[PDB]
Amino acid sequence: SDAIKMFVGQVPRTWSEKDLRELFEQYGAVYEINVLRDRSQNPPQSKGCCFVTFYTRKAALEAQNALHNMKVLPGMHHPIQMKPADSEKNNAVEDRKLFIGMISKKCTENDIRVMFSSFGQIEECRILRGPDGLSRGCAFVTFTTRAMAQTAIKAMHQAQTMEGCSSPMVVKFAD
RNA sequence: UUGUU
Repeated sequence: SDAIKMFVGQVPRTWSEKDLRELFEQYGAVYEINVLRDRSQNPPQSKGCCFVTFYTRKAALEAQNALHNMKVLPGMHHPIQMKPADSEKNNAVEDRKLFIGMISKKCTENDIRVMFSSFGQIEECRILRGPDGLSRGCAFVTFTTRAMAQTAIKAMHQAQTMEGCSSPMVVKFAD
């Protein structure tokens, strides 16, 4: 597939980029390797992990299947751990999710879904509830794209006041 | 009691 950067743990601290390139190129064409380093004192030192960027997702997956939880590198007591790098995380849910405040305590997950469905696809919707299942009068709504979240905000923030609520509905990005 | 993942 398209290019992807993988995070790899349980790499010997003594290994350099050259050693890693050789390992990974068995599975696919590597774009570039970056050993994570600690420069807190002299000399800089490997943190025992690296980033490897493959040209294709297919290559990354094949390396993962071959290595992750499978191959134990020299001196290690645990096998390679391999997963997409944090830098590759894209639609963080955190930046797609709305806090909805000042909703009626009678409001159901379905009610909220229905109120906010016109603005996009809702991947998740949860009413916050206390111990006795009583609504805390708020919800989280996750859209699939933050863009749909921003649109719901503009349209729905303080647009109405619901039953029993002291102020209009609150619609904003969640903490 | 405006209650946040």
